[PDB]
Amino acid sequence: GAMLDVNFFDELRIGLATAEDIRQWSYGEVKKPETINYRTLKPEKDGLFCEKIFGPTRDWECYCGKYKRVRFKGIICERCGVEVTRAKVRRERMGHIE
Amino acid sequence: ALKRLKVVAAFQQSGNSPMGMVLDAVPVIPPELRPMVQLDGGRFATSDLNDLYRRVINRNNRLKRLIDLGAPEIIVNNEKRMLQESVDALFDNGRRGRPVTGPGNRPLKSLSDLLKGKQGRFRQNLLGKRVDYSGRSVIVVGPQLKL
Amino acid sequence: WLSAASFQETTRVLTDAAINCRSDKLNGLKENVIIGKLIPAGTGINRYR
Amino acid sequence: TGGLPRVQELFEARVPRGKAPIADVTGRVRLEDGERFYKITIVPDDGGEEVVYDKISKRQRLRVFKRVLSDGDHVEVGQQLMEGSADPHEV
Amino acid sequence: SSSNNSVPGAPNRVSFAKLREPLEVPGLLDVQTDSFEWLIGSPRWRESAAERGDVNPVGGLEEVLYELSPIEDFSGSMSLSFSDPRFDDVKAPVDECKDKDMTYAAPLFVTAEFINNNTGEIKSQTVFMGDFPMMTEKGTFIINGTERVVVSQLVRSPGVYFDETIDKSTDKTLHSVKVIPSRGAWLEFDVDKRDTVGVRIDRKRRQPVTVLLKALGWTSEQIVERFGFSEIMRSTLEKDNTVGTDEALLDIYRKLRPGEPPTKESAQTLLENLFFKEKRYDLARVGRYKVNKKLGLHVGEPITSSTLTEEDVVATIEYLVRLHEGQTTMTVPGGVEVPVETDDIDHFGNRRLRTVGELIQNQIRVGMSRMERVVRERMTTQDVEAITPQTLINIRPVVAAIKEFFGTSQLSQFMDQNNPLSGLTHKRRLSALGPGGLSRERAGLEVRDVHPSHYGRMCPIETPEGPNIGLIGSLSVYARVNPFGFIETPYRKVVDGVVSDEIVYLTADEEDRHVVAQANSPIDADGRFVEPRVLVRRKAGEVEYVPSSEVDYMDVSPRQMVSVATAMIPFLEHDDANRALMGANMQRQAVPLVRSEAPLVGTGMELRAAIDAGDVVVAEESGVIEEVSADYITVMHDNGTRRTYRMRKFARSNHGTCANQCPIVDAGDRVEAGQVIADGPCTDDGEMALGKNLLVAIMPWEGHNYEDAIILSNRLVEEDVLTSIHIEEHEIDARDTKLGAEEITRDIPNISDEVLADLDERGIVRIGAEVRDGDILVGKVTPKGREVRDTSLKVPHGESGKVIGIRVFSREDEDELPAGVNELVRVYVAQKRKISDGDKLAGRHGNKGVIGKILPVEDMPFLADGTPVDIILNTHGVPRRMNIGQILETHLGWCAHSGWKVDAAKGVPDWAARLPDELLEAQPNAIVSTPVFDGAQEAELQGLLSCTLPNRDGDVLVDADGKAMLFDGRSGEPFPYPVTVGYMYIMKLHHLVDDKIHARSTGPYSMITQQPLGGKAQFGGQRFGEMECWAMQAYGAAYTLQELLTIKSDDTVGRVKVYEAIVKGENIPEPGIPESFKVLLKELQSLCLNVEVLS
Amino acid sequence: EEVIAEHPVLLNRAPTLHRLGIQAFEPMLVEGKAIQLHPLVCEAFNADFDGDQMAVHLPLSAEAQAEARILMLSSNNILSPASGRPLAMPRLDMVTG
Amino acid sequence: GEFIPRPVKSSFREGLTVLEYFINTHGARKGLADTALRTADSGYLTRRL
DNA sequence: GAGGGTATTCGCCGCCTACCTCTCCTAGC
DNA sequence: GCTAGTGGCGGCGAATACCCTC
RNA sequence: CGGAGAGGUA
Ligand SMILES: O=C(N[C@H](Cc1ccccc1)C(=O)Nc1ccccc1N1CCS(=O)(=O)CC1)c1ccccc1F
Ligand SMILES: [Mg+2]
Ligand SMILES: [Zn+2]
Repeated sequence: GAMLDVNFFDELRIGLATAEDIRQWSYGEVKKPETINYRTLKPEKDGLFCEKIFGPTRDWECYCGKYKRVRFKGIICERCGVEVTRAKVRRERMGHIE
Repeated sequence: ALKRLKVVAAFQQSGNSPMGMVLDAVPVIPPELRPMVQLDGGRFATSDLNDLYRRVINRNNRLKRLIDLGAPEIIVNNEKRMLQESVDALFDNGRRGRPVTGPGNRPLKSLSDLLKGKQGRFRQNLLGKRVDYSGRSVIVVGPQLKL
Repeated sequence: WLSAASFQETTRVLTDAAINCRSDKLNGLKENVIIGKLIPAGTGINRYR
Repeated sequence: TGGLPRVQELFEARVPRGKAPIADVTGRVRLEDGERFYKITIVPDDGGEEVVYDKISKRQRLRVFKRVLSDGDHVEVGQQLMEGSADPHEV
Repeated sequence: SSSNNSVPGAPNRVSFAKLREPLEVPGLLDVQTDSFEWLIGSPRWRESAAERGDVNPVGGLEEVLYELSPIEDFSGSMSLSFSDPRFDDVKAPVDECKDKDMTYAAPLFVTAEFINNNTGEIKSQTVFMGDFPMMTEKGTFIINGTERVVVSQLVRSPGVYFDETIDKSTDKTLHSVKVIPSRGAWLEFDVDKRDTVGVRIDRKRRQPVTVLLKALGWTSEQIVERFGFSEIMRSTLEKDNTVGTDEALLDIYRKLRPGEPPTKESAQTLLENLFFKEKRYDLARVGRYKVNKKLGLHVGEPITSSTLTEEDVVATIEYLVRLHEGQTTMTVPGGVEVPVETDDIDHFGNRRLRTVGELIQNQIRVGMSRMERVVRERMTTQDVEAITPQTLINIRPVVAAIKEFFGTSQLSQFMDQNNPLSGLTHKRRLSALGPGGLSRERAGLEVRDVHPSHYGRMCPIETPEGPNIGLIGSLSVYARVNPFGFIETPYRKVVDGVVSDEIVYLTADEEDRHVVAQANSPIDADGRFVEPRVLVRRKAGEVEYVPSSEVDYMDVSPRQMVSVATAMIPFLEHDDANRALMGANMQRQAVPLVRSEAPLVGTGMELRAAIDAGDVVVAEESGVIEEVSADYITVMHDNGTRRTYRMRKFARSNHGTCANQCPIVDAGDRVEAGQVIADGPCTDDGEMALGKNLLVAIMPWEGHNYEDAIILSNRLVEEDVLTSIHIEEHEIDARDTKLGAEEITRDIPNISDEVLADLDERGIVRIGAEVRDGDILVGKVTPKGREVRDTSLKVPHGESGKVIGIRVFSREDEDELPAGVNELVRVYVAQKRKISDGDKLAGRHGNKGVIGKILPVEDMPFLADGTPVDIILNTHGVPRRMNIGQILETHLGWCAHSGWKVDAAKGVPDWAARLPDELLEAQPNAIVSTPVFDGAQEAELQGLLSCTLPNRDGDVLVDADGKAMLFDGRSGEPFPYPVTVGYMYIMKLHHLVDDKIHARSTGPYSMITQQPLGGKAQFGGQRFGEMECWAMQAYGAAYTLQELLTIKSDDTVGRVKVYEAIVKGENIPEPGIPESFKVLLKELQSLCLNVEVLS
Repeated sequence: EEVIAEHPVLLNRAPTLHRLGIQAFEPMLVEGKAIQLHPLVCEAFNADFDGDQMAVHLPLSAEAQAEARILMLSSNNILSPASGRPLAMPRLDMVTG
Repeated sequence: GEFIPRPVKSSFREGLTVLEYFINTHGARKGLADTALRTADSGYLTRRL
C-alpha cells in the first residue's frame, strides 16, 4: 500500500503469506551456511551476509572494489554484482531459502 | 461442528487460500536485525538466529544432495524429517520436543521469542522507550522552595 | 489485533488474525502510541488541535 | 476470598469459590436437615414447577434475612439462601 | 568485669553482662577451611578425623578415585586404575597471582596402573591431572586475579519422605512417599481416592504396587504373607486385572520403553539397571544412613552400600500402608522399632549443606566421568602390548570442568570487600538457590519462613530485603557442620537438675528428642536450679514449664541464635525485627574512613570479628619488635630467628575502597603470639570500627530533617571526620589488528602541545599528576587505513583525582600477555571524598537517611558551655518504627563519654546491687560493652544518668532524664523545652551521590533499534516505560508523549532536524515513523505473515 | 542561568502508580549533586528521603512546554483525582507544629 | 496465621526475651514476604484494568 | 457392534517498575 | 590457527481413555 | 554493549 512507510496511514492488514509473496520479497537466495570470513572479515558469497543479496556493507562501494565513489550511483557492478548504494539498505532487504 | 465451522468460515469468507500452512520457501531476516559481534580479542559471538538459519541450510543442502544422488526411501525420509524439525525449531523453538540448545545447555532464541513476553518487541520497545534530554540523581528536601 | 497482540498471548492472537485476514483501523490510544501518532484524546482531538 | 484475590475474582467474573445459591422464583421453601447435604426446594407462589438444591454441603451456614432461613418460609426472587458469595452470572 | 582476656593485647572494654560463658566462640572461618582441607586430604584433617572417626578416613579426591577405578572394558581382559593423589608447591605466590592476573593453583598428580588380565603385565605411571586451584589461608580463591568465595548450598537430603494431604473434591487423607536419590531416578508410591496403592516411576503413568512386587519375583502367597493385613493391598490384588511375573515385567517394560519388543529378560535388565546398577543409581552415604535410620533396617551394619534393595522397597510400602491406616509403630523383620509419621521437608534434620569441598568434588566427578567415557572408547580401538596409561588418559575434560566451575558458576561469587565484616559474612553464608536448589521467583512463602529447627543454626534476622528474602541466610556463631553435612550446635549437659560443664553437639533431629533450657536460667553458684519449674523448648517450636529434674540440656549463651553481624547491635532486644534486619544488612555497606575509632558502647563481638576476618596483622610468635616503619615490622623471636611483616598500603578492594594497614607497635615493645601487630581498613586497635561517635540531638529543626533527612555540622567536613579514599582502575591494550600494529606513543595528530603536558616520553601520564574529565591517560593511535587516528585512554565523565600508580606489561619483556596484544598499561587514580548532601548515613539500629543539609558551626544548637551538636535527628521517625534501642544507645553513650561514679558511701544503691564491680566508676571517654541479649537494664541506665561527672567548668549539662537545655544558634534564644542529647555511632554507607548523578542530551544509539543506550557507564538515556505512558495519557498530554516517543528515541531524521532547529532559532519540526515499528514489521514478515500498510 | 529561566521540567519517580507520579516544576540552579524536592509533593510521589532517586525530562517543542506548564504543573494538581481529597497539605512535622 | 494461646507479656521498652524474639521475627519476616508477593500481584491487576 | 455421556488429564498461559556494580562467552584436528 | 556442530501453582479448554448402557 | 550469571538500592 504505502511501500516502506509514509504518513496518512489508514489501516494495518495482516494475513497468510504464500510462496509467491516470499519469493517476491526476496532479493536473492541463500545457499551456503557461511556468515563471515576470518582472514579478511568480509561476508562470504551466497552466505547469510552475502552483499549481492542484502546490499553493500559500505556506502557506495562494491565487494570487488571496482566502484568506490558516489558517482557510480544506482549501477550494478558487472564483476561482483552488488548494487552500489547506501549501507542502510541491509536493514530492509530480505532473502529466502528454497 | 461449531469450532470446525469457525475455522472453515474464517478460511471461506476471505480471499485467502489455506495452502499457506505448508511452506515451499523460508524468508531470511535482513542481516542488520541479527548482527554478530566480536568479543575482546577478535572472537565472534554468533547470534541465535544465525545458528538456526545455519542448521536449516545445512539440512536442506544435504537433503538436496541425497535426493539428486539417489538413495533408498528410508534415508530420504529421515532427512526430510530432520529438515522439518529444523524449520520448526527456527520458527518456534521448544514448542515440540526438546529445545535446540546451544553452549551451556540453554535453549536458543527463535523468531517467535522476539515478540513475546515482558522482554519482547512490543512491551519492551514499542510501549516503552529510552529517551534523550533526561537525567537522574538522589533527591533531598528543600524547605525554602515554593510549590 | 495490534492492541490484542501487545497485551497477551501474542502467538495465538497473531495466528488467528492471519487466518481471518483481519484489518486494523488505527483508532485507539495504544495503536497510535505504537505507530507514533497523536493519541485521539486530550489535546490530540480534532476540535482542539 | 476477602482481599485482593476477592477483587480479582470479582473483576474476572469467576465462580466465587464459596458459591451461595440464590432463588429464582418467589415462593415457600421446604428446608431439609441432613448430614453432608441439605435439600432446599423452591415452591413458587404460582406453583408451575419446583426447583431443588440438594448438594449444599453442611459446612456453610444459612443466611439470616428480614431470622435464619427455615422450612416453610417465603423468599424473594433474588434471595440468597445460604451464607457466602453469589456468582455474578446467576444474578 | 572486662570483656575479653584471651587475646593478649586487647583493649580493656568493660561489660554489663551478668552471665559467665562456658564456651569460647569457635574459629569463624572454620567451615570453608575444614571443608577444603578435607577435600585435599591434608594431614591436619587426617589428625582431626583420627581423633574421632579413624575407622574410615578418606578425602574427597581419594573417594572419587576409589569410586571411578578400576576401568574395565566389556571383555574384561584389561583394566586401568587410579590412586594416591598428590600435590606440589604452588606455582606463584598469592600477591604475584593477583598482580599478574594468574590463578592461584598447585599441580596435581595421580598414579595410574594398567593391568592386562591375559598376560599379567603391569605398567604404572604418574599422570599429570592438571593444575588445581588452591584456597588461601583466608578462605578465598584467586581465579584469574580476582578473589572469589564459594558459597555453601542448602539442599534437600537424599532419603525417603512421607507426606499427607487432604483432598478437595472428596473428604479423604491421601498419603504419598518419594525416594529421592543422589544422582538417580525417582520412585514414588501413593494411595489415591480409590483406596488403591500404586507406583509412579519418573513421570510415567501410575501402576499398582503388585505389578512391581511380582516383577521382583514374589507370588500371591509371598505377597499375602506380610502384606494383606491392609485392606487396600487385598483390594488392589483383586482389580489389578493381571497376574504372572513375566506379565508384570512385560507391563513394566511397556510403561517404561514404549514401542519396543516386550521381552522378559530385557524388562528385568532395564529394571535392575534403573534401580540396582551401582553406577546409574546411587544414594550416597548420607542417603543410605538416612534411609536406614528412617526405616530401621540396619542399626549395626556400616554404610558400605549406596544402592536400593528389595528389603528397602518392601519396608517403604509397609510403612506407607501402616501410616495410611492410622498406626504409630512398626518393626520390619530384622530391624528395630520406629514410629510411623510424615516428614517435614523444611526441617533442618532433613535438609543438609553442600560445602565448597563437596561442590568441587562433584565437578571433579563429572569431569572424571567424561574422561572415563573417553578412555573406555579409546581402549577398544588400540593395539594391545602397545597401550600405556599415558596413552589412554585425556585430561582436557577435567580441566575444562574445573575452569567452568570456578569461572561461570552460581556458587562461585565475586567477593564482597567493602570492609572486613562484609567479606567475613560473605564466607559464612548459606544459599538455598543454585544448580539443584530453589528458584528466586517460583519459591513460595513457606520455604522463606523461620523454622523452629533454625534455633542455633541459622540466624533469623540477617536476610536480604528483595526477592531473595528468606532464601539466603547466615550461619550462627556457635554452629558447625558434621561430616554428613548437617549443622550442629553446642549444648551444656545437666544431670539430676544440676548443670554440668560438658558441651555436646546435637543435630536438629537429635535435639528434638530432648528438652533444653535457656542460658538465662537462675543458678545457685553450682548446677542446681534455683526455681522449682523451668521454661524449656520442646519438639515443634513449643515451650512448656517443666520441673527442674526433667531438663536434659542447656544453651551455652543467650547469643546462640544470632550471627556475627547481628551480634554487633547493642540493645538488640529493644529493636523490632525489621529495623534489626536493616541494621545488620547495612553494617556491611560502611566504607573505610581515613581515620578509625571504636565505639564508646559496643557488645564485645568486634575484637574477634576483626581478628578472624583477617584484615589485621597478627604476630605468629612471641618476640621483641626490632624495627617498625610504615612499610614493615621486624620481630626478633626468642630463639634468635627473625620475621618481617609487610604492610599493604593504599591497595584497592573489589569495590573501589582503600585497604591500608598501619602498625600499632613501638620499636622496643614485646609482643605475644596471636597479638595484633597492625591495623586494617575498619579496625582500631584490633577492634571493628565502622563509623564515628557523634553528638546528636533528637529534635525537629526547621524542616531540613523532614521525612528521614539528616542535618550535619560543618565541623565534620573541616576536620575530615567522615572522609574516605576511593581508587579507580583504568586499562588499555594495544592489539595487532588486521590493519596492523596500533601503538602507544605521545605523537598524536591534531592535538595541542598543551594537552600533552602531563604525558611522559613513553606516552603515559606521570605519577602524581592531577587528571580531570576528558584528560589523556595513555596516548594511542590506530591505523584505520597517514590515516593513524587517535584512540587514547580518557578520564570518564565525572571522574578525577591523582595518578598514584602505573603498571605496564610489554610482550618484548617476555610477559604472559594474551594472544594478540603487545601492551597492557594500567592506571590507578585516587581521590578523597568528603561528606556532602545526598550521601547516606546510618546507625546500627536500622536508622538511615540522606544528608539534607550541612550547617555552619555558628548556627547549630549548642549546650550551655558552647558545644555545638554534630548531627540532628528528627523525633517523628523513632517511635513509629519501633527501634527504641537508639535512644538507649544515646543515653549510654553520653554516660560513657562523660564518665560517672556511683556514690556508694553507705552501701551500694539497690539499683547497683547486681552491677559488676569495676563498673561503679569510670573515666571520661570509657569504652563499654552491652552484649546482645545480656546487657544493661533500664534501672541501671537511670542510675548512671543520675550520677555523671561534671564538665570542665563543673556543671552537669544533661540531667537525670538524659535531656539538656539548648540554645538557638540563629536567634540565640534558648529553646523552650529540654532536648535529648548524647552520643551514638554513625556509619557512612557506600551510596554516595557522586556515583548517582547522570544527565544526557545525545550520545550512543543501539544498532538493531536506533534507540539510546541504557547505562550510566554507556552514557545512556532514562527509560520512559509503560506506566509513565499511562500517566501521560491520563493527563491528556498528546504532543509531549508523541515527541518523547518519536524525536527523542528513534526518529533517525527527526533527531538531527531537532538538533539543527535548536542550535538555530527555529521551532521544532514534526515527527515521523519510528524505526521500531519497521523492525516489528520485518520480524512479522520473517514469521511468514503478510503485513501491509494501506493508504 | 538565563537559558533555564521559565523552562518547565518534568520529574518522575518509579513506580508510577497513578497520574501524579509525573509533575512539572520550574528549575532553579543549586549547589550540589542532589535534587531538592518540595516537602508538599512527597505524598503525591510517595517519596521519602532515605535514598530515593528521581528522573528528569526536558520538553522541547512549544506544545510540549505548554502542556507541562498548564496540564502538569505541580501547583495545579492539589487534589487527588481518585477521591478529591487534598494531597498537597501539611503532614508530620507541619501537623505537629 | 492463628493466634498462639501464649502471649508476649514484654514490651520493647523492657526487651523481649530470646524465645519471645524468635516468634516475633518469624511474624515479621512472614509479613515482609507477604508484602513482596502482594506488590507483585497488584501490578498485574492494574495492567489488566 | 453403536450413541451418550463422560471424566479426569494434560498442556499452555500468567505471575510490578526504575536504577547501580562485577565476572564470563565452543571443541577438536 | 582453522573447521565444524526430576523444589510453583491457579485457571481454562481440548483430548484421550473409559465405560454405560443399549 | 549483543547474551548469561551474581550481588545491591528504592
Ligand atoms: O512460642 C514461643 N516460642 C517458641 C520458642 C522456640 C523456638 C525454637 C524452638 C523451640 C521453641 C517459638 O518460637 N516457636 C516457633 C518458632 C518458629 C515458628 C513456629 C513456632 N511455633 C509457634 C509456637 S507453637 O504454636 O507452639 C508451634 C510453632 C513463645 C515463647 C514465649 C512467649 C510467647 C511465645 F509464643
Ligand atoms: Mg524511600
Ligand atoms: Zn564491483
